[PDB]
Amino acid sequence: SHSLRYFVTAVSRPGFGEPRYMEVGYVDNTEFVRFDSDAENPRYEPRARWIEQEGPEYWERETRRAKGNEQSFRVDLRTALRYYNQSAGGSHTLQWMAGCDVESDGRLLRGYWQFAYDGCDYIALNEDLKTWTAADMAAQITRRKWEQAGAAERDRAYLEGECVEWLRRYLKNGNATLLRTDPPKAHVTHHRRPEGDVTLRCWALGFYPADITLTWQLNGEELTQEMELVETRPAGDGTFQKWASVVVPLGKEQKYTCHVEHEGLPEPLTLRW
Amino acid sequence: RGPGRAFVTI
Amino acid sequence: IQKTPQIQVYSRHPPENGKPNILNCYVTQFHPPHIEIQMLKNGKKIPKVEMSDMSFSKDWSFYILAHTEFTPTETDTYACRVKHASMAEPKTVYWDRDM
Ligand SMILES: [Mg+2]
Repeated sequence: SHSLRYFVTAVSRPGFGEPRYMEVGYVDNTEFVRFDSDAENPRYEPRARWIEQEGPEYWERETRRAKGNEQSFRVDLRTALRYYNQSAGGSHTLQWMAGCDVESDGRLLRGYWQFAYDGCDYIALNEDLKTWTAADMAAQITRRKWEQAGAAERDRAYLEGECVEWLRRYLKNGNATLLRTDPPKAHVTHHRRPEGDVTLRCWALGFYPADITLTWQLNGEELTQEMELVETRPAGDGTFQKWASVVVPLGKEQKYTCHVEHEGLPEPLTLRW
Repeated sequence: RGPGRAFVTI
Repeated sequence: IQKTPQIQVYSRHPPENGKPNILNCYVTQFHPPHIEIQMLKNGKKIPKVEMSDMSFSKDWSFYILAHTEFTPTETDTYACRVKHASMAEPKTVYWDRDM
């Protein structure tokens, strides 16, 4: 399956004028468009080569949407101060994620339309694309308003319609990069510690998409609490990397296994030093 | 194409 | 402040001295979003540094990438320095090429 997702952030900065407003769009794990109100001449901008195909009308339309959006977030930030009885002197954040998970045959798997204030869940459109989950009493005020206004209906329409249709167009136009499956190249490194034991590090490199699991086992037991596991990270060439490590006794390396799961791996990898 | 708030505020 | 950044400094490809590469500083799991990232070579700020790949985990924490082109050598030292509200002082993290 694939996803089209927009990540939106409005952050207030009292004394330095208007809140900064940003949108960033992704197809799967590939950044393709961006808006930043702090740019010289704020406009929607291309972030992947394949979107540069779109004509001026696309960029103008998307810039307009961003600018209308920006205005609502300015209002929302002010309303939030009232809902939470907060001073007007401090910086606050409103986040906004909306998008669609879609099977390759065009079927919608899941639509998202959800918000967070100062880093915590605020309100989210449920899977039914009809009702809202409100995280606190402030969000319940919003819920009642959006229920009254029938807000979910037009949101649902976007998620089932435009979001799906444009995702399909993007996947077609950018297929040479977007439709890739690059399996992880994996290996284990061995590092003797001054303490007289060993760090084993299981590496996964050059994979796409980014979704992956990397786990260490001993005697069939996953070493969840023991391992150090870094966030999956972009290599900056359209692929990703990740590693997981455990500390083990010298001479017992061979008992430990690293397990790698990825869509590019019909059978997961098991690696043993 | 991205999502619109449509001036429906919190 | 709420969530402290987690900083990784690493190259696109396994580094080979004299072969062109990309040095990445990937900073994740932080809030609030305001943050300052500089990449340093031998303690001096590198002038050509781009930012990209901003996203949320949801639980909503921020992720961001700084990167620059470089050719590894035996003698150069690279680091990434990050200032964030959650930290009293900027944190400088060195590139470790032998992991
Ligand atoms: Mg929270």
